[PDB]
Amino acid sequence: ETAMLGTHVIWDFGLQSSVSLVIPWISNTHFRTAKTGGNYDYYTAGVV
Amino acid sequence: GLPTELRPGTNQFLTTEDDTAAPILPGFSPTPSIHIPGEVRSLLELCR
Amino acid sequence: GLPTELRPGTNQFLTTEDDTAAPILPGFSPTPSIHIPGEVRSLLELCRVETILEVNNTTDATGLNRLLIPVSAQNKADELCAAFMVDPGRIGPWQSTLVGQICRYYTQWSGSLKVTFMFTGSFMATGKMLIAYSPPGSAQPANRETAMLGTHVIWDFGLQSSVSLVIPWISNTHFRTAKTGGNYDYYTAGVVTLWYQTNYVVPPETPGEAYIIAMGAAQDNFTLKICKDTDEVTQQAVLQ
Amino acid sequence: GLPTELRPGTNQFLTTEDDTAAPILPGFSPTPSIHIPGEVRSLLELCRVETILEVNNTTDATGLNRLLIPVSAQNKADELCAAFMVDPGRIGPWQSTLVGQICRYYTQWSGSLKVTFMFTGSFMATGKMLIAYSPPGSAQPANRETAMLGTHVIWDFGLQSSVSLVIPWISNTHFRTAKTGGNYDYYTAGVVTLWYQTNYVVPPETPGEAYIIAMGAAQDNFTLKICKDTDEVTQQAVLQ
Amino acid sequence: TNINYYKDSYAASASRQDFTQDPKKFTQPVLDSIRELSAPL
Amino acid sequence: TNINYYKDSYAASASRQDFTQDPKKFTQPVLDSIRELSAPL
Amino acid sequence: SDRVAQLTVGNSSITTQEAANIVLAYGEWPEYCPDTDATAVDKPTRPDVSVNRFYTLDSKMWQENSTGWYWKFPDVLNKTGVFGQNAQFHYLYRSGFCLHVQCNASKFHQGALLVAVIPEFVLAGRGSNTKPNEAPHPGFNTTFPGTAGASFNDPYVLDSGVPLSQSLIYPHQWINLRTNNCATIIVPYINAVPFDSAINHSNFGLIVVPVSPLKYSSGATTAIPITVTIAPLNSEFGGLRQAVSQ
Amino acid sequence: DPVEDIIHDALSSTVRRAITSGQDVNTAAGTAPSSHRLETGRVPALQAAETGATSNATDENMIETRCVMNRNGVLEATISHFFSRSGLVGVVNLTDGGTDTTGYAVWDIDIMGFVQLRRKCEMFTYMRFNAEFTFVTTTENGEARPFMLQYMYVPPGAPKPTGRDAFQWQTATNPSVFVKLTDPPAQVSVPFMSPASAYQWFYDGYPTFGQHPETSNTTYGQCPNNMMGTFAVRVVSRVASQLKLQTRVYMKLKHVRAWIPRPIRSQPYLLKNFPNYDSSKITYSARDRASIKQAN
Amino acid sequence: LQYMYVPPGAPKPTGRDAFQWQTATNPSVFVKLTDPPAQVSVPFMSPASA
Amino acid sequence: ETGATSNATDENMIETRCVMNRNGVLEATISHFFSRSGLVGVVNLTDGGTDTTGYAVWDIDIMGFVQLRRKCEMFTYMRFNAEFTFVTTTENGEARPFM
Ligand SMILES: CCCCCCCCCCCCC/C=C/[C@H](O)[C@H](N)CO
Ligand SMILES: CCCCCCCCCCCCC/C=C/[C@H](O)[C@H](N)CO
Repeated sequence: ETAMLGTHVIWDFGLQSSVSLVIPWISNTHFRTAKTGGNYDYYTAGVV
Repeated sequence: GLPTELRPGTNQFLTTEDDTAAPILPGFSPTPSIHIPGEVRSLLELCR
Repeated sequence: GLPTELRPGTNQFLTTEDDTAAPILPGFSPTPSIHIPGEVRSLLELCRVETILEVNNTTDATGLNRLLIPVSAQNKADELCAAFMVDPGRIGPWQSTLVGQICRYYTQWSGSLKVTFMFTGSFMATGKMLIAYSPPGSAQPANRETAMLGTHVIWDFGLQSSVSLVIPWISNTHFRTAKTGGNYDYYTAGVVTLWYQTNYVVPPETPGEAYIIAMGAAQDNFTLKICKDTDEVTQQAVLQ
Repeated sequence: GLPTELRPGTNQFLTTEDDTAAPILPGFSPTPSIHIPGEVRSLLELCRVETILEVNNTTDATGLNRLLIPVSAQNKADELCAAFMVDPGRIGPWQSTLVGQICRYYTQWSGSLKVTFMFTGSFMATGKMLIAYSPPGSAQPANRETAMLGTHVIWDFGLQSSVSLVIPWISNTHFRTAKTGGNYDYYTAGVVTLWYQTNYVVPPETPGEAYIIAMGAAQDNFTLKICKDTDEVTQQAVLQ
Repeated sequence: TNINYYKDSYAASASRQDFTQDPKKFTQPVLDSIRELSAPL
Repeated sequence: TNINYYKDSYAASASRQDFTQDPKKFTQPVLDSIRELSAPL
Repeated sequence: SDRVAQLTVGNSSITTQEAANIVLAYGEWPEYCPDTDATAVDKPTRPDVSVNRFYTLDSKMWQENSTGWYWKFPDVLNKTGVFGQNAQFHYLYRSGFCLHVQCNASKFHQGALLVAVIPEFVLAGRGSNTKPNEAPHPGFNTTFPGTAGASFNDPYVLDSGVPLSQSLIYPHQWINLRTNNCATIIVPYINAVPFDSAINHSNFGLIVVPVSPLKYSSGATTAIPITVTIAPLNSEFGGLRQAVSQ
Repeated sequence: DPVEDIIHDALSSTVRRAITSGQDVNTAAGTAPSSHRLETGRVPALQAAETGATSNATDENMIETRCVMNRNGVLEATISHFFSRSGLVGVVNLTDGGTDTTGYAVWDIDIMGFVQLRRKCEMFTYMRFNAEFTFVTTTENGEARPFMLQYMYVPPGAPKPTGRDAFQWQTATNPSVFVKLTDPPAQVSVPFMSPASAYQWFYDGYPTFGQHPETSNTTYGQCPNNMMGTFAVRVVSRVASQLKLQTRVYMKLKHVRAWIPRPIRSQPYLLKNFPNYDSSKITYSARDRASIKQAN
Repeated sequence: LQYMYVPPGAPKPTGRDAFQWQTATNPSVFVKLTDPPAQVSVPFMSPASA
Repeated sequence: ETGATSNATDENMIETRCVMNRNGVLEATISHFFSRSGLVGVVNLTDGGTDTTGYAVWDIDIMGFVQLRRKCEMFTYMRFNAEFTFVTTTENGEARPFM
């Protein structure tokens, strides 16, 4: 009930056994660094 | 209202009068008529 | 003044009269209307809608199980599954549907009807049924070799789990009354029976008991005649 | 004579009927009319006029002091100065104004209202107030951080000693009834509260007690529905 | 199209209903017209 | 050609009877119009 | 070609492989209140991406002897998301909804759910007391269940006196475990007033009744859940003031 | 121009076409002849009730039919002519005797008191109409006696009468009907007087805010947009006229518009404003039979 | 007096003050005994064509 | 203090939408405000054996009953045509064929 608030897609099984969720580009800066940890978590992108 | 005057003959029921009467069923559509042979329109067809 | 004459019918109050009446509030402007979706203009829009049919209206069948006719793997062929009369004004299954509760407000009905049969069994379970509407005459058939002679349709299970048998308008008079019994059975419309065409074949590890939902509705040439006080409601004292 | 039929409604006397009546004086020519200034054609011209509001309608406030809300130098900030409900049909302050005494002759009212606040303090005394109209919901706010969320206007003192807060027409139905209480509170319109924005700053040798005159009126989209007998007058016997 | 059956004008019913308002004589009975969005004084 | 003797519209008798049906909003209230002779699914 | 379907609203999407149709209730889309029908003079607010999205309620386990569930709208969305906050801060609320109920099951399970909407689903007190001062009336939590949703006591009468058979006149859809696995319904704003409150009056209610009871052979999956998800479409709010939960 | 995600939808959120156009249907539908069709892939009988749409399998597509210029009428099925018939609404009992020193009777206008018309006007959820009221007034035995009566309409807000000769009966503003007991029934026409845009017989909600109990929730469902005032009746006199009187009210619904149909109630009524019933005695809509495959 | 028309199918009254007399749908004529005779017009109401 | 009422309308104070107001104002005109009859005066004619007068007299004065007086006194100068209606009963409220 807390996760449904973010971006999401409801995947149904059956034929076409693969769904594809697109993680959009939701950020403040135009770029995020590859390094994380410390005060670099300011560049974190969230959790799926 | 419109000034009127009641004349002799009010409230009487003349069994042979030719007048209108309030319908009971508004917006009524009877069963359609079909062609039944041997229609009689006047009793002079019977006297002959 | 103008000479007039009062005729029979004065001072009477005909509850169905179509006349004017002095308004109480002169120069009145009501609350303006807005667009409320789902406007109905004639009750024939309501008779066309499918509504479930209490066809399993037997004793010891309490609750929602009245809306379900059972289906099971029969060891004997040509066997009868269900039956009911097709008179909406009659008491019985049609007494639950909408067309059957609104055809009781009028006296005479005309036009064809339809009955949709939706299968609620498993997906791997197949079968065939024979839905036969028999015009008036004798009572319901004994065997299905007798029922096959009337109007009928052979329903196959699978995808598109619902078939719809249309009960045509087969009658002498242009209208049939809602009342039955006594010498009003002259207005009976016949009986519709659902027979096992072949069987209810089912693979292993799948329930052998399924259900069928019967829904009823009126066709596009349905029409009604003189109004009437329904007989489905009763009141003793005022509702205080 | 002409055949007629009497329908239900004969010989009745509908006090609000719009019909003719036989004159008593035939060939009558009344006294000619002259030009008398100040002709009123509809009561909506009367609802637009500002009239004072008995907003200080408390006990131990006898006389003309009911028309005055006091204002004084507050040592504590964010403090409440006055409050009243914005239902003209309700009993209370609006019961004194004209719009509120003429909205009782009709049942349902619609349209916005306005409330003018005229400051009657000294000239050297300044201040700011926050007038907040809160649509229906909970009761009046507790602090002004809660009241600032509704519709509001911040009134500055000085020249042009009167501000006017317009209570908009925020409602679900097109009309609200004049009756309140019980399950008629569904037609409540909210509460308007006057808070001390900053303070009532005053120089030396100037009174620290001033008053504010609240006047109420209807906006330009005010309208009324079905008439009604007012409930502000009572009579036991004939006035002989 | 309302009608009167008598030749006296004061026997008619609702001869003419009118929509004519003029609040500016009670709400703004002043000499110099105050503008709606300017300061009064 | 029905008539009303009072100037209030809500005193007339049966001002206009209409023949306007629209069952396709209760019988077929679906998005993609199902054909009458094709398979539904 | 017609079984597959994808709905997308706001930042959310819903796929489906076996549902085949989109029931548009009463053949009208959710739209904004036109100026010729509006009564409130203030300007409303229209987020259209903060509130217009698919909120997924909790799941209800369909048992062999279940009796059906009902939800009230917009009662369910009064404490979740920006919709909940807008409905708690605003007095006038208007919006259509898009319902989507999923109940998947193997090709060996059998059963049928009726998923319908009841405009103005007034519940009833079950009791033979005829005096209005001692008669039983449904409690607040029984009539406004909330996000949890409430269960029926006798669904044959829909807890409202009316029979369930004729309930098919409402915008409805079946979930037949042999053909489809989810049902969806787009319902517009159905009310006698342009706007209305969102915490006092619930425009309609959702009904899920297991008509054909769940039946399966031994060894299959016993936990068959039902999940509902709702998307308020073309939402407007007006009359802003402090937050009032109820 | 600078930001166009805001213009792309503003000029795309116009009236979306929801075509469900109806046509003027004067008479019932005829039929067209049909031969036998032995074709694959085109099946009008196979339907799918799971789509929420009703079957469209007509007669011509299923069995071989003739053609019939159906001339039957459909006018008596329109809701106008369905509600155009007056029915009992409420009855008041005015006992102006020596032991009953009241002199007046009062009736809260509520047509939900008698099942006959309630069952009809509750099959639709939102109704908007004009009413035509007719008051018959007799004694307890059914006799007419030349006593003049006054019916006053007290809208919500006005002061209700407090005595036989109280001042409220001056009816300076309230509409009132003076009629003798030996005259035709008094008939008036009342417009659509609700503050809302339509009467609703079911209001799934509460009138006011606040905390709502769970034991005696006597305020649930009671919409105020329905209550339209009060009806007071007295006999025009200064002293009591010793007679038992009974006034019956009949209402006709003209210029009707209905919205959002509703299942017709099956269980009996128990309360006026509330749709109560009893779970102990659930009256099934269909009468019971002996067996299922034994159609009587 | 009250004259009610009970078409075939409707419930016939069971008492002087039974509920059937509400005539919500059945046509009915209320008239006093000291008034002109009550006169109405009825159409061709047979289900057949004659 | 100018003696003029405030002219601050809605659009000039808060951000409003547009509404094609279709509400009616006809029931607010004084014509339809006074178009409803009300009680004015009541006379008591006791033609009994002890009251050997036989006639009653009433000075035409509508200021005797508050219900209509309160209305027609909100305006200072009025010019109109009246429509009088006389109901006449006994003390018990009975009608009896006496001319
Ligand atoms: C002097 C005339 C007195 C008779 C006229 C009284 C006014 C009648 C107002 C009727 C209001 C519409 C019909 C009533 C509908 C339902 O009773 C209410 N919605 C609640 O039940
Ligand atoms: C034979 C008919 C008798 C009834 C007609 C009597 C004449 C009525 C004259 C009414 C004069 C205008 C209305 C009266 C107004 C106020 O009562 C007076 N200005 C003083 O109160």
